[PDB]
Amino acid sequence: ELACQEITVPLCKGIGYEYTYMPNQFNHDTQDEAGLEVHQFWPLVEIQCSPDLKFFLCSMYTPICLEDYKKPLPPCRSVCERAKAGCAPLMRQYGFAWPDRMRCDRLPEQGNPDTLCMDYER
Amino acid sequence: ELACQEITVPLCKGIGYEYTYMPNQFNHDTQDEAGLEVHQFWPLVEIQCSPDLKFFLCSMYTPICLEDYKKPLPPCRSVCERAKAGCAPLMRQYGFAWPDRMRCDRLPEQGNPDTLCMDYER
Repeated sequence: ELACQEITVPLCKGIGYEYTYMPNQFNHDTQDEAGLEVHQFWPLVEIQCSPDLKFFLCSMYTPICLEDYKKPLPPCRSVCERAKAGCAPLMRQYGFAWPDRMRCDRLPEQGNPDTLCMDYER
Repeated sequence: ELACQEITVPLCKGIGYEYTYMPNQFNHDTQDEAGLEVHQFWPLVEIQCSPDLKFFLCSMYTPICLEDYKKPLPPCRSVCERAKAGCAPLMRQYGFAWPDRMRCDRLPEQGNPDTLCMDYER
């Protein structure tokens, strides 16, 4: 189902977990393809409008792969809400809308035993 | 391995999940043994000093067991803090301290980078 592969995307190395799987939720078949899209957020990550932006992005583009849990473990909605609250305003100021694919309501909320997610808060 | 078994402990019905595993953290080998201890909290649950008490107690004595996730999923520290804040004072009124086994400091917090934990409240 989910074949784990060591993370190679530079922006996502050493983020807390070392393996990912493909294709991801965006149908990217390789890390290089995912990297071409997520690296566009490198500047915003460096600017630090949100401490959770890098983890949020990587949890979507290079999703965590666990040999024990053969199921996707997306970031919880709370992670996205924090990233959005911190960075969406600056983005809007320069003419960037919050990407539809990053809409937080698309993610599961924390606290549901039947639909687990990562709610890491940096 | 965590072999899931349907929860039979009367006090632990209506807590948001229906399966547990044994032995639990207290080395109880069966639900009847765990039930003998957790049922001592029956009066406090009925008095409703905390809406979180029942889930908290059960998440400790009849821990959550999932078919996909094969690892202990403890309640987050926040759950314990709310239950304690709501019921500890009452217990103290009669001369009893919050049980050491239910100490909140040893539980992981929401957003921690190591272990997933459960708290229905966000």
